[PDB]
Amino acid sequence: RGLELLSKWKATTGNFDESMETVKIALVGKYTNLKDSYLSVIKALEHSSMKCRRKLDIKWVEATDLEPEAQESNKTKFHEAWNMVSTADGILIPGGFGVRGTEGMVLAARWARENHIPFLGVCLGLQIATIEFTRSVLGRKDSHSAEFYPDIDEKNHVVVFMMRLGLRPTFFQNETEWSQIKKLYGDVSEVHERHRHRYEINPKMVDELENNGLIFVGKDDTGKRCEILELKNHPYYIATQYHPEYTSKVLDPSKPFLGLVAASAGILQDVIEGKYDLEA
Amino acid sequence: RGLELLSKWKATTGNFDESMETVKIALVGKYTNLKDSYLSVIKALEHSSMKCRRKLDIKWVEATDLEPEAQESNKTKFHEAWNMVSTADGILIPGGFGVRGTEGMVLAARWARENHIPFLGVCLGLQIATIEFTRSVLGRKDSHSAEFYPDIDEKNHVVVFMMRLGLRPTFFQNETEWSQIKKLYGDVSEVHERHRHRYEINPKMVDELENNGLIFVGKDDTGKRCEILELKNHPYYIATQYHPEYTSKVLDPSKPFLGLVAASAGILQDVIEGKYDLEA
Repeated sequence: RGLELLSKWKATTGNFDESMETVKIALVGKYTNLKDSYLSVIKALEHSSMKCRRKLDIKWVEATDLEPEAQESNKTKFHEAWNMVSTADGILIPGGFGVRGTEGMVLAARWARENHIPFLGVCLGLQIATIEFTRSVLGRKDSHSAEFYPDIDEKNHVVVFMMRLGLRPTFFQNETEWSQIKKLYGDVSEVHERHRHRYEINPKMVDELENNGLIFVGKDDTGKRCEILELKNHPYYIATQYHPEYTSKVLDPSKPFLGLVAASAGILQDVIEGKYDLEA
Repeated sequence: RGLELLSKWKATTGNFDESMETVKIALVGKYTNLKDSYLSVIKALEHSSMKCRRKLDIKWVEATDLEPEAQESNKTKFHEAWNMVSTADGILIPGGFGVRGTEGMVLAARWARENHIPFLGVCLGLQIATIEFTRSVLGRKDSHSAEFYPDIDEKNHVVVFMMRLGLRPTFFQNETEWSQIKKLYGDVSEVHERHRHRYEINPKMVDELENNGLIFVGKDDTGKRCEILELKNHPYYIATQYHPEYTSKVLDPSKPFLGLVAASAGILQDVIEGKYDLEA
């Protein structure tokens, strides 16, 4: 197992030197200038990009520069932000801190829902995948995070302090054999993942979202908590309430990020079928 | 008047050499590869750009490359099209021929409605400014041009063969003193313009559009026909049912195109106030 780990390291290293073609990903969030604040997300994209043999090019987008208000306030940076979103082969909403970036992150999720761009939402990214699908597929234009507390009736989320932390399981919903993400997990019955959330999607709404096609393909032990979503019949539109970048490893890339790179490369089928494992 | 015409020619010529800064405009339509097919539109943008002292940079966008379907069909050109739309200081829908480009031209009109980008719609561009404002501000997602005849109930337009052609008047609606476009026309009571249309916006709907803020600031002699719209409280969002590029002249630029360049330059107020007339 020592010699095999070296051989597999020489393989992932060779797959970086032997990398012929680029994948461009827009990472859209608060204060992306502070690049160490997203360090795990970058490394999770790197580990997966060496499995796909493709060169990674993260475009850093400040989420607030996408806003319709930014166009009069700071027009130049607003065009740079939108060129990055328009160029990218995939979109990534990375699980930001606090509310500020939300309005632009909605428009980045809309951009990948409508036009078939590959997408991953992490934590606040699932929250914003659900706020957007509510705000555009159900109408409901007033809907917002539970952070906007005094609106009450239109809160898209509910408090669940138990903060939920550490390695907890997540179980696939037993009918979802079509799912792109539960295929990447090798058809295993459950997964185990890290969490950092005080809010979850309001269970009252989840039947409406499931019936409209925002299928919650994974839930917790109780079945009350929204842990994964996949939009039915889109090339790759995933979100996770957990942070999968806290279990990405260089020889075993975290599956939600592997799917984002592989679909951005247009190769997702063949990665699932096994054309890119390190040893035969 | 001979010597004055030469002096005014030396002035507009000097304003091209003395041009310090660029204005970028996306012209979005069918078959923009066939650049002579939009010749008058280009010349109308050139005449106005010399009044603004600013260098013109038309981005040519094939409207069909903006479509959500183009993303799987021909992904590379779809990113080039969206980068142009995202970069531009103004959007222009030029009065295209036939239906093909419509679905992308809707998304270009939406892009300039929501984010405060300057816009001009000419003929089919007013039709698409009204289809978009219907399709996104009123909901009504099934609405379409009268060209999709067998849908009946959701047709956004009505036949009016009288084809309407040649120089006809248009009269401002007597309350619209706020209007950016009727300010560019010098507060004159009426205008005279060229037409080429078989369809007009269905009069049954126009009260709903006026009440929601898509104010039809100009109509015909009867008041039945939709000749101009301006969206209330946007920096510059105009459309014309007429083709104003068929009366643009090098010393007297056509007013709807002067407003598009001047607002793309962020100077619209000062052009209306008179900081750019050729002789004192």
